Amino acid sequence: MFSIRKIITISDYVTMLNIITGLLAILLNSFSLIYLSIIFDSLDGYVARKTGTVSDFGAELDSISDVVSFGVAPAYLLYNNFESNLALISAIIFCLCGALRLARFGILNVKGFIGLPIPAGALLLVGFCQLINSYLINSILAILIGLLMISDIKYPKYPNKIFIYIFAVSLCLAIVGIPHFALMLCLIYAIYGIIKYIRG
Amino acid sequence: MFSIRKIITISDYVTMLNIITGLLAILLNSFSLIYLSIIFDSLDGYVARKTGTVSDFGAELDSISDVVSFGVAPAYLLYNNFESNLALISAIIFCLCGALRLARFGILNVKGFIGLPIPAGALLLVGFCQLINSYLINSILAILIGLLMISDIKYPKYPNKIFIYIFAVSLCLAIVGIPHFALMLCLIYAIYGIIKYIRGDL
Ligand SMILES: CCCCCCCC/C=C/CCCCCCCC(=O)OC[C@H](O)CO
Ligand SMILES: CCCCCCCC/C=C/CCCCCCCC(=O)OC[C@H](O)CO
Ligand SMILES: CCCCCCCC/C=C/CCCCCCCC(=O)OC[C@H](O)CO
Ligand SMILES: CCCCCCCC/C=C\CCCCCCCC(=O)OC[C@H](O)CO
Ligand SMILES: CCCCCCCC/C=C\CCCCCCCC(=O)OC[C@H](O)CO
Ligand SMILES: CCCCCCCC/C=C\CCCCCCCC(=O)OC[C@H](O)CO
Ligand SMILES: [Ca+2]
Ligand SMILES: [Ca+2]
Ligand SMILES: [Cl-]
Ligand SMILES: [Cl-]
Ligand SMILES: [Cl-]
Ligand SMILES: [Cl-]
Ligand SMILES: [Mg+2]
Ligand SMILES: [Mg+2]
Ligand code: NA
Ligand code: NA
Repeated sequence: MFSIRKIITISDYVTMLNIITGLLAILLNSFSLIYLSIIFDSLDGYVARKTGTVSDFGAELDSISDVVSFGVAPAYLLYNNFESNLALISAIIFCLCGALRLARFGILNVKGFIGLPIPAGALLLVGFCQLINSYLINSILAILIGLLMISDIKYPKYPNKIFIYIFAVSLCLAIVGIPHFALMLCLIYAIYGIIKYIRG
Repeated sequence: MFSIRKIITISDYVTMLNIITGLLAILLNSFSLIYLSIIFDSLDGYVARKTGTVSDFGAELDSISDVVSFGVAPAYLLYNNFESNLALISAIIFCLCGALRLARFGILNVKGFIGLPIPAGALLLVGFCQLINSYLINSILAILIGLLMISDIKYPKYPNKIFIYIFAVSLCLAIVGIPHFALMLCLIYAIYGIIKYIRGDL
């Protein structure tokens, strides 16, 4: 008897792949698997709305996967690959800002985002932890990226299919070892949110 | 810039504390911080009802803290301290069964618990990881607990002061290195559900 098998759907199958990849990045110390987790997290919602398998269980499961993949894993990667007392303070602040902004997203039903979304925060931190070899610098970004995440800066979701693929190609290049394009499209998407907010 | 400061209550800070210790358990590779997490997870609720700060922003943050403290960390503490191709396969199944039953707990407003609760499943795996020094036994227990956590075995929630006090007393003993009493309680509480699932229906 496992009645939980009744509410599991095809979209939840992709979400569990997103959980596995996020937890595997923690266990295997892989920055690359975080890039695979962004591909999954940007797809399972599209997969849900395509097969009609949208559910509150899948929505809750969608954010549980964000916790593992884009909240704990990037904080772990930052500390495990930059062992310091500065980085430990920053990994905590980064993870707490992820939990807080995911608790806000859980009670909201808006098209866009309130504050920088947690996948864009992970891609920034992880991509910065892959290109910069600095305990001090990467710790300041994590705190900066964290404060962006619990802010009121509105960000657009526009999950139109071409936008996902364009984002995903850079993630495919990021997985194989060139995150410069994944990081370029993220820093542009980040400051774009700033300007549209400061402009009004 | 931070309208999140308006919706954060005093009980949320106890949840913020449970996130810090659960994450410090992963980073510092600490079995003891999981036991301190189970105490925090028992009180952030209690504070919320006691101080009337029950909120959907706090219920969300409550589930988020369970993933870090009792989903990822027991899986990490298992694989890290028992590195093998198999503690990897079991820690994945454990953390996956935790996410499935936490996503079900979110859609359900039932009085008790459907399946073994994730703090109890974590304590069982964590307490066993401290007592049994075997890649094999701890990997199987993760399977059995994981299957228990996604099962339909109804587990009761009786969060009164006296009950929370007894469990937290043993958890303090687990914090300082004697987890045999929180382990014995969690074994009794786990099998108690299997008996009541078997003995009666309604
Ligand atoms: C309001 C704030 C409340 C916050 C309350 C939570 C307190 C956080 C405790 C952290 C202890 C961390 C233990 C430090 C372990 C450091 C291990 C280490 O590696 O440091 C050595 C260095 O990296 C070699 O160069
Ligand atoms: C309540 C939560 C806040 C945290 C409360 C604790 C405050 C931390 C104080 C540290 C100073 C202790 C004196 C040691 C000086 C720092 C040592 C150091 O900076 O590095 C270590 C050295 O490099 C070898 O690893
Ligand atoms: C229903 C069947 C499922 C449940 C069956 C599993 C329960 C069996 C008990 C296991 C713990 C016994 C541990 C025996 C050894 C403990 C003493 C010891 O060596 O501890 C090491 C030391 O504490 C290092 O810190
Ligand atoms: C898994 C992707 C599935 C899609 C297939 C696409 C091809 C790319 C495959 C593997 C990329 C390499 C993975 C990198 C694994 C490295 C593990 C690690 O330990 O990371 C070291 C890092 O440098 C910390 O310092
Ligand atoms: C469009 C005409 C009007 C604007 C004209 C201005 C030129 C803008 C274009 C590029 C600027 C360079 C931006 C940074 C590009 C870095 C690309 C790179 O170096 O990637 C190498 C790869 O990562 C190996 O590992
Ligand atoms: C049904 C679940 C499948 C698993 C079966 C559960 C029942 C096994 C009970 C105890 C095993 C303890 C024996 C294995 C460990 C030796 C005892 C021990 O931990 O000693 C400490 C170690 O030698 C130094 O740290
Ligand atoms: Ca998603
Ligand atoms: Ca709680
Ligand atoms: Cl949001
Ligand atoms: Cl988010
Ligand atoms: Cl439940
Ligand atoms: Cl639970
Ligand atoms: Mg997700
Ligand atoms: Mg919790
Ligand atoms: Na779904
Ligand atoms: Na609250």
